[PDB]
Amino acid sequence: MIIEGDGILDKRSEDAGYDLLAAKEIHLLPGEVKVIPTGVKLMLPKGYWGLIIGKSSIGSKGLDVLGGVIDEGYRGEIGVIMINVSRKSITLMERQKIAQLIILPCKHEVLEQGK
Amino acid sequence: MIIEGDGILDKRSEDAGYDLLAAKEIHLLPGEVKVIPTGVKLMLPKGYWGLIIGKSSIGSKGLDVLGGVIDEGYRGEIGVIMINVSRKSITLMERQKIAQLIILPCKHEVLEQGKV
Amino acid sequence: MIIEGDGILDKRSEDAGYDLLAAKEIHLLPGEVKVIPTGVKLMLPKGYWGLIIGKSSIGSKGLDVLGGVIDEGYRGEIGVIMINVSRKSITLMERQKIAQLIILPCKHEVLEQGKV
Repeated sequence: MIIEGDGILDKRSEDAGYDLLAAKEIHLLPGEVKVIPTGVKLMLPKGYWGLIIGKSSIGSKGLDVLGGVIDEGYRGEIGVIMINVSRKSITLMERQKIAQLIILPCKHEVLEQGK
Repeated sequence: MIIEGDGILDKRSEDAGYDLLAAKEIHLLPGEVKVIPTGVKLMLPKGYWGLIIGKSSIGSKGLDVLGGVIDEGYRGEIGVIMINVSRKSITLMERQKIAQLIILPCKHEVLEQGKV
Repeated sequence: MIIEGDGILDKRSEDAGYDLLAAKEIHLLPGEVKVIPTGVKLMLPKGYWGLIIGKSSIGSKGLDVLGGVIDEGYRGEIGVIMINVSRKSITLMERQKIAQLIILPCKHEVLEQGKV
């Protein structure tokens, strides 16, 4: 798969997703929502979409990743929406692993107004 | 796919999911969960289920979608389970987009007790 | 597929996923994040991965169910990660339904530096 940027890592065949990296150091206040830059662009194969999902490693710190849908046609850089649900401030370091990207098949169908 | 209602919109081939509109206005206090009606009933094709995932514009506001799994065998009105995990109250308006519906392939296996 | 445990239940063919039950009783203090054991091991078919989606019911109960990816290669016990987002402790009871597991296909490819 064609990509641009270095905020993503190759994966084992036995793994479902690619690790996504935080482009820069981020500071999340309590309850704050942030869109974390990864610095990568993707060219997904025709017929598939990218699923941004969290890693147990950072989830276990009170950081939730909000469902991420990457469209086959998206050409901009990937961003990870993250909320700090803890009562204290949290800091993500540069290049730290923040989420996963899973490539799944997507079905296309026109909508008929039936019963 | 056969649908009934107008709380869902068609999509481009480069799109992954069909946007879901809110059928009515919803007010969610911080930490509140509510099912948002869409008024759309649909017939999932054979061998596929539908996954509901939030959109970036709403997610970026502290809103998440809980258990958005639409079964191949389900013909009721689609409702979106939304939770406000932000520190303040947000208001969603009628006809406003709230989620997306991505159709994915089912996979049926028989569970067999055994050594792993 | 080959399973080893009690925490899972067979599904109808029109059902997208299998129910996961809580292995034991768990106390989640206010604001605590815990891994709820299920006591099941898997041998996911080749090429597929397991998606864990929380049960709506438990999200309305002050609990938030996090990242759920069971890798093809993963041979350990399945656990469900959650955080107590309320002001009081919440106990989960044994054999209580806490989420669903859905088997989905997976695409593997080498990452190639190019221009998008």
